[PDB]
Amino acid sequence: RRCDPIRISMCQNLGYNVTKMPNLVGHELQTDAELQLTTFTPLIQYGCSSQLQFFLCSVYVPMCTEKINIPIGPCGGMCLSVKRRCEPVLKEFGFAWPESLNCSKFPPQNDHNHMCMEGPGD
Amino acid sequence: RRCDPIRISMCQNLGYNVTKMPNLVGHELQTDAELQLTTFTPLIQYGCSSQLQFFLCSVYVPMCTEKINIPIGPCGGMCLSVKRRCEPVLKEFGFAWPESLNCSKFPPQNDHNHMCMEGPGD
Amino acid sequence: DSDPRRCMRHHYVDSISHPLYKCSSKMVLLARCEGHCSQASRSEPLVSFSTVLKQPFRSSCHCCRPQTSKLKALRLRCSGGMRLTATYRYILSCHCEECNS
Amino acid sequence: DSDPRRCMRHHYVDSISHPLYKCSSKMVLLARCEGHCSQASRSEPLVSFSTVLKQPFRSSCHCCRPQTSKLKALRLRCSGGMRLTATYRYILSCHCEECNS
Ligand SMILES: *[C@@H]1O[C@H](CO)[C@@H](O)[C@H](O)[C@H]1NC(C)=O
Ligand SMILES: *[C@@H]1O[C@H](CO)[C@@H](O)[C@H](O)[C@H]1NC(C)=O
Ligand SMILES: [Cl-]
Ligand SMILES: [Cl-]
Repeated sequence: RRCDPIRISMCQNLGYNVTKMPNLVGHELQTDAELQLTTFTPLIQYGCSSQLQFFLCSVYVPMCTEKINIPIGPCGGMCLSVKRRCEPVLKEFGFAWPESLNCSKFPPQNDHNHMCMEGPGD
Repeated sequence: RRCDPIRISMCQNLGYNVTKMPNLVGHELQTDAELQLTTFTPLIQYGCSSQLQFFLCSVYVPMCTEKINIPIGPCGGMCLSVKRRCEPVLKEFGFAWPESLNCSKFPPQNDHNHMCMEGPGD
Repeated sequence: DSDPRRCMRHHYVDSISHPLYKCSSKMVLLARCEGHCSQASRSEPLVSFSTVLKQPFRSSCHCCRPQTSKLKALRLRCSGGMRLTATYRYILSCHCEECNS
Repeated sequence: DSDPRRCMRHHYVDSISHPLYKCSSKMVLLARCEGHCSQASRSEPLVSFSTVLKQPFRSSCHCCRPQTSKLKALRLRCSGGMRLTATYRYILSCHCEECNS
């Protein structure tokens, strides 16, 4: 009775099946999260980072599990990884890496002390 | 006004677009030719020879062209080629290479003296 | 059923004649290649630090072409006892190969 | 048309590194042409004579290629002093072009 299903299409079938609002960015409705996610569609299309779509979803519709009171988002390392490949593309369009995805506000790595989803180092 | 279109489905899109009855085997209707062709479907399925389907069609629905009074069928060399790969499979089923496809009743090779369709030597 | 779009050998008869001299035309059976290769074609930019650029793009494109063919020769009887040799190729198989390779 | 398999422009990114100096790898948004041309490729035999020198075949084949492009520069960030500059063609449009023009 703790987790809701994922109603945002572009964030389905990525490795987890349910989430919980509010997300890591403040939205109280998945519908608001979906809307803002759309602003990233071009970047995703460009093949900037194979992890981009997953990273964004993990922030906008974080993994929820019935077994603990907090949501599970990305680790700081995935953020940096995506950022280093993706930020430069944003700058080419006159945009900044958003403050809402500041990599330093994510746990630095997945351990018992703090659950976060890592991705491949390469 | 000399050639008819090919109404046998398994003999369409093989390199020529029209034919003329009677064929090289005696049938006066494509419908009869189609019926007898069906007896070869398993052999074709087995991958006995990549040329089999074309060779049979060239006999049962020979190439017709408005530019000359005779039909164009296979050369003897294609027959032998197919036969050598296909006859043994027929024998495994207790059947013979039919007398109607006796390779020696086809011109031995494509020249001005006699038009026949050759195929790859390998 | 066979895809009419694949690269395949088509058959046709045509006349061999000298485009100028006056001769005894001869009927002959020929084959030609035609169709669509399955591989998409593409072209990518190459990045250069060196002087200028060299060949700006790197590309791949597949064309339906004869794979094997028989070399044929025949003789026409032209005006006067004179005989003329014509050469052409009877295509046996077509395949898809790179445009510039 | 609107066929997604048509010859058109696609956008992609790539990481660029200078092989001769130690520099920060650089992301760059690039464009390529890719797709299937609507024209079937084909090839027929030609006939040679003593006085008619011809190639074995007459062929046609359409490839998806850059129609218009534009030089574009890439300033690298290197050993603390220097900036190296790569260049390449940024493709603006694509078209289907005869293989051997
Ligand atoms: C967020 O990132 C900006 C620049 O990366 C930096 O000023 C700030 O320190 C980061 N936020 C926190 C809380 O550290
Ligand atoms: C047909 O083939 C059989 C066996 O191959 C042979 O007896 C006969 O000679 C062939 N037909 C003709 C007319 O040669
Ligand atoms: Cl990547
Ligand atoms: Cl075979």
